[PDB]
Amino acid sequence: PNFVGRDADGNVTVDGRSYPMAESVVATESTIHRSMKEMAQTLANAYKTLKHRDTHNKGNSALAPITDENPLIIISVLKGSYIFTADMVRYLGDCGLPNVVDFIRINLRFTELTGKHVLIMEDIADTGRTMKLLVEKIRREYRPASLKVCVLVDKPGGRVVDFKPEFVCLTAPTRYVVGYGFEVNDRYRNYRHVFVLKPEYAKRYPSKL
Amino acid sequence: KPNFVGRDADGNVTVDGRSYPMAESVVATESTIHRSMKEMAQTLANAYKTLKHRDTHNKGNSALAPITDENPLIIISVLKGSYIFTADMVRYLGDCGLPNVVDFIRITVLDNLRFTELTGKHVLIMEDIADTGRTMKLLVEKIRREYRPASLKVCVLVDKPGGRVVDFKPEFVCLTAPTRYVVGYGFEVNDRYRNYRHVFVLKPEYAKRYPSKL
Ligand SMILES: Nc1nc2c(ncn2CCN(/C=C/P(=O)(O)O)CCOCP(=O)(O)O)c(=O)[nH]1
Ligand SMILES: Nc1nc2c(ncn2CCN(/C=C/P(=O)(O)O)CCOCP(=O)(O)O)c(=O)[nH]1
Ligand SMILES: [Mg+2]
Ligand SMILES: [Mg+2]
Ligand SMILES: [Mg+2]
Ligand SMILES: [Mg+2]
Repeated sequence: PNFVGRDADGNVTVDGRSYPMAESVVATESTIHRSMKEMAQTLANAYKTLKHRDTHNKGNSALAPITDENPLIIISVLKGSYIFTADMVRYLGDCGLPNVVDFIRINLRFTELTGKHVLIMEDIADTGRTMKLLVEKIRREYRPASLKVCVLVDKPGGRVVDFKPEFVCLTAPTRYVVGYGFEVNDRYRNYRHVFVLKPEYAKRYPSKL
Repeated sequence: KPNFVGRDADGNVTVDGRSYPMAESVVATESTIHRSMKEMAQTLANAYKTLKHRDTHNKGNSALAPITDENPLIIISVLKGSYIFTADMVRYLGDCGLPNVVDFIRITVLDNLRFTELTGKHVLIMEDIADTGRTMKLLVEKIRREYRPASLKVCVLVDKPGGRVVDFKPEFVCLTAPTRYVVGYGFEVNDRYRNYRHVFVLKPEYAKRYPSKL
């Protein structure tokens, strides 16, 4: 468990390291990983028994269980979800749920999604527009057996369209957060904890990368 | 967390009691992997923390700038096999206090970089493995020609030097592997086993186990 405090200048510290950009801590690494570990069991319990189209043996007409032959299809949204997805699939492996990951940037190279169980792994749902558009696009272009969304952070106070993620690790207020995949022009993406950003830092790096 | 390698009643390799029927042997357990990544982050921090490169945060500045959050180390992560490696390493680099930003490239070039200001920057390629050396040889040449960065270096999780058909030497290597096909921790066969925490040598009987297109 990480120790959260304040340094001599009032900056947020976690495990003795100062974070001058942070207004406060939303969730430390150990809290995030506990939430994701429980979510991995939640995802395993929801999918381990399901069956979907057999593409390993196309000669088999029946529905096949979720195995290494026909794993769960996971769509990971770059770039904000790559660190979240990296830890989740390993926790899913701990829970014995076979899965494969392809990436989308808002494109995939997976093509046999029809009749499959597909799970989207996204960093955050705020207004809901990003995932509302993605689910509609995947459903119309692939028609999976099922399509669900797992987000690391949900902001239900920001929802302005009709979208609700089925699986949520953390619930946050309508504040701009950084760390553990979240960033300000890619800065702070590699931090192990999620912080509320100081508004003074929101426009700190305006130059294009 | 020290891992225990053994065999089950059927003769399959086990790591911490979990059976891996696809594995012929263990190249490196999770603790071995993360120990080398922790030491590599220190090596990378020491090699870059005092260097300077072009200031693109303040375009009105003419002097070279240190590596800061304003002008961080540019990391190019090669999809897909390097994404788990990259996710762990950049967090270890944060532990070492090395500011960095990550963009992704996919090559067979399928997905291009979105970063555009690499000229005169220190750029670090993060790749999962170097086998024949071709993929990285071509990628080093393309980035050098297209951008001319201040420095361009390659950090691989696994080096297989016994497989070289071209002359390529990555500057930083976490682990060395025998000239075998490995799976686990980013490495896969048709995307299977990518999420395993240990690197195994795959059994030859599993080489073409999943031929169907995903
Ligand atoms: N770092 C951070 N980003 C947030 C946050 N909320 C939304 N977003 C936007 C997340 N994403 C922006 C990343 P980009 O590739 O465009 O730079 C867009 C996804 O937004 C979620 P939604 O469509 O509003 O539900 C937040 O709290 N912290
Ligand atoms: N799973 C596995 N793949 C190997 C191996 N060696 C090369 N490769 C090819 C890896 N790469 C593609 C697989 P990924 O999904 O990571 O993008 C190709 C890069 O090959 C390295 P090189 O050009 O031969 O030096 C190996 O031992 N195990
Ligand atoms: Mg992002
Ligand atoms: Mg952003
Ligand atoms: Mg590769
Ligand atoms: Mg930093």
